Amino acid sequence: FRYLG
Amino acid sequence: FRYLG
Amino acid sequence: RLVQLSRHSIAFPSPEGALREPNGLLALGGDLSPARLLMAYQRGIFPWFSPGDPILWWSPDPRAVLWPESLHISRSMKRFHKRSPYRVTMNYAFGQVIEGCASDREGTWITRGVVEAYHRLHELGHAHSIEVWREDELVGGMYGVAQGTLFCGESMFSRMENASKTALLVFCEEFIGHGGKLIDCQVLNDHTASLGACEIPRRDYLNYLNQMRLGRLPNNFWVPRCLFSP
Amino acid sequence: RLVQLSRHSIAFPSPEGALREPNGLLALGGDLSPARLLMAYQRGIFPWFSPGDPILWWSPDPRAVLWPESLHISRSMKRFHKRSPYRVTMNYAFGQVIEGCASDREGTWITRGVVEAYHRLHELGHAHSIEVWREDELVGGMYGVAQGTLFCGESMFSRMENASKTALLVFCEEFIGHGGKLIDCQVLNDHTASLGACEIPRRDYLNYLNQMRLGRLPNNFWVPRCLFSP
Repeated sequence: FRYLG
Repeated sequence: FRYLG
Repeated sequence: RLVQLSRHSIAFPSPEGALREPNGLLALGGDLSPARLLMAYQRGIFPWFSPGDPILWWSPDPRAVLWPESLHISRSMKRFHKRSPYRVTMNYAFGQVIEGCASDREGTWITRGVVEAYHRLHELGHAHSIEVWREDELVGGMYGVAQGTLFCGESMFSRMENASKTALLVFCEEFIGHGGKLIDCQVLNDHTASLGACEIPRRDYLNYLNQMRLGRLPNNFWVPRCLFSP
Repeated sequence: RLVQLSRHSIAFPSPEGALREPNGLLALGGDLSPARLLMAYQRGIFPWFSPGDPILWWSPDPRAVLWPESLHISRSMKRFHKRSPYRVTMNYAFGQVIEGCASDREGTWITRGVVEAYHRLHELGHAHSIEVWREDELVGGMYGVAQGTLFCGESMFSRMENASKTALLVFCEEFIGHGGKLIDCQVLNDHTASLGACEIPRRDYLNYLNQMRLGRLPNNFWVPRCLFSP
């Protein structure tokens, strides 16, 4: 879930 | 394949 | 000797009671729901009709068929495939394939309702597609309905030289290597005939159907994957 | 060792040639066409870039991953979930979920180009969303790209306390109960680590990936449906 933090 | 004629 | 399909029941009349001319006209009406369609293929029946007309169901005699092994391939096609500019995948873009078929000229019979109906069978795991790619562009392919070790071809489309022949050739190899036995073509046409399709008695086809629908291919045979690259 | 792509080829350089710093930068350019994305994910590659920059493709080492059955659920979340105020569905509103993420504000790394691209993957049956509903309003959710029994998490978003977690927990339950074996997180971030994500060498990830890409879940596993309703 690279698009978060 | 019927949809060829 | 026809019949109006019941809107509540998914039952079909026997194929042998179909008309001789138009060849195989068996019934009309009903709907194109997952179960109904599925039932029709188990019985050797398929929907075929032009936009505006009510659903027409067929089971022709004779029936067009293609023995995977008997696939005809010219020598220039062999030279071509040995240095092929195409990549072939399975179930990568069903929606794009069927839309490509419905976009040709009979692609006009592949109505919106039909696209939606076969897309449902794809989501449910019964309809599958073979894609032919030239780099990043979808340049051909075909799709159909799996019926055990029997595969019912629905349509093919081509946007680049030898694209559709590459789909079928590659598919046949894979299919043959894993237990595939026959490919149903319904009606013999010019293209389908040059590929090696032939005609057999409707009851012969129905016998094969009942026998092959029980047959089984590897459990993961239809998962999306590349079939031909380098 | 870091290649630039053309529209002429959908081919990717080997991951093992990715840079060490930034970790995993492999290539740039190309497009976000369905054929390229699929090729990329099948090879352990994924696009990640900020608005204004050309497309950047990565394959870091180590790789952030999350084992379903090791999902960390605090004692409070369990109490919360036992009496969950949310409803969870699958593939009911991919458009909304991806937009929720793109506008979550952290987020903006999802340009319109990425929204359209991944929406095409959804329409083609490879990208999937999990929606969390508070009554009739979408208050959270997540989405990713399926790769057999392996799931590549793209993003999550939340507008109400514990929506994200609900989506992940419920998804993980469905996922493992039906054969799913691994969730890819790409890069270990702070929210990701608190959920249980752990790092493993790129080599092991690609091994798991080659193994899981050909496995399968039930035919209707991704068919739109309700997953959790109190």
